[PDB]
Amino acid sequence: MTEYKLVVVGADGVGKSALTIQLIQNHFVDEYDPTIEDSYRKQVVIDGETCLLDILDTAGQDQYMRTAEGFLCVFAINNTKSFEDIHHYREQIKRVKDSEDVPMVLVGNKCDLPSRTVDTKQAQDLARSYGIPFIETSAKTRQGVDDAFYTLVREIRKHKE
Amino acid sequence: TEYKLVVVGADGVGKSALTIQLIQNHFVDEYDPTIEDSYRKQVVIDGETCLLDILDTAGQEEYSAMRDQYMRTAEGFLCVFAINNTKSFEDIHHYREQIKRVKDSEDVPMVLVGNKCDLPSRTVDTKQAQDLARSYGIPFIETSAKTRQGVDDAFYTLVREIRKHKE
Ligand SMILES: Nc1nc2c(ncn2[C@@H]2O[C@H](COP(=O)(O)OP(=O)(O)O)[C@@H](O)[C@H]2O)c(=O)[nH]1
Ligand SMILES: Nc1nc2c(ncn2[C@@H]2O[C@H](COP(=O)(O)OP(=O)(O)O)[C@@H](O)[C@H]2O)c(=O)[nH]1
Ligand SMILES: [Cl-]
Ligand SMILES: [Cl-]
Ligand SMILES: [Mg+2]
Ligand SMILES: [Mg+2]
Ligand code: NA
Repeated sequence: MTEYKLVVVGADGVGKSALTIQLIQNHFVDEYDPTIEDSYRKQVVIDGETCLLDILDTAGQDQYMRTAEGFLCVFAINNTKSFEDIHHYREQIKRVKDSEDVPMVLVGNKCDLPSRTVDTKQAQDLARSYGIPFIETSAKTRQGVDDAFYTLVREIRKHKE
Repeated sequence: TEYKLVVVGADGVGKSALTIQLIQNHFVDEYDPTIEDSYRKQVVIDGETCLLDILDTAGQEEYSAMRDQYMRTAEGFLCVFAINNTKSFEDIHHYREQIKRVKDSEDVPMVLVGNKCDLPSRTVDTKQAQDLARSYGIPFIETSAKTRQGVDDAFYTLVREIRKHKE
């Protein structure tokens, strides 16, 4: 069965662990140790194809990063600094993958929050700069959560051929 | 405000890991199964600074200067099973019944905890526990001592049940 190796990267506190646990256990985790980096597997159905998602939830202190096929690059919309940090993440990815075409999705998490400091336009301009999709999500409400992971899986499928 | 909390449950469910996690904010891999002790922590709950005193049970077959006077002063109980341990779950009724008797009451502030929710080998599903917890009319919270998931939720919910019971 087709196993996808997905990595979630981003500044700490943007919701990398909440996003993953949401997809895995379908619950919003209020508290999750920021230091715990781990892999989680889930069988999903994406476009009528069943597959196994292997997700590395990074805590950012390399079997996975060498075999990884797709990246979620996560900022929080209430956290300008995390957004500023995105370029750092993009650059590390292009290196660990020695390529300029790595399947990648820009994720703006915490979209249930009213205190936005990063607008959709800013992030679409970044995502267009990279030529990747932008998806707005909330780990707490499930907004765009499947869309983010499934859009990455769809990017991988294009890249495989 | 001091809250006197007791953690009860079968051997191996993570009573000591849960407590140490709340107290010292780290996951203890090994803790002597036989050590029953009280741990104090100043926390802020709902804007209220409060001293949480926690009696971590080990089913002491010896003397415990605390449980002797703890069970007489105790205000709130965590009833802990592990989700990968059907037997520990089956044991919950035993614990609930023993509590009502040591406290000679039908209204003891109490929370049902399903620990080691980080494990994929679950033998007790959310519904079974919510049905047990509803039978007792208490909250169910799923936790992992290892990831901190729901740990503050469990303890803070118990403190909130106590506050309701006090008035
Ligand atoms: N309101 C809200 N809080 C979120 C969201 N995602 C994560 N959080 C919270 O933000 C905090 C940090 O998230 P966490 O997943 O631990 O961050 P990480 O370092 O990227 O793994 C926690 O208190 C989460 O519950 C979200 O979409 N909405
Ligand atoms: N995976 C997992 N293991 C846990 C968790 N809590 C405790 N453990 C382990 O389970 C065992 C029993 O935990 P302990 O706190 O000593 O249990 P007690 O006998 O109820 O006091 C130890 O190996 C702990 O490391 C948890 O949340 N997740
Ligand atoms: Cl690097
Ligand atoms: Cl496209
Ligand atoms: Mg995390
Ligand atoms: Mg113990
Ligand atoms: Na077991």
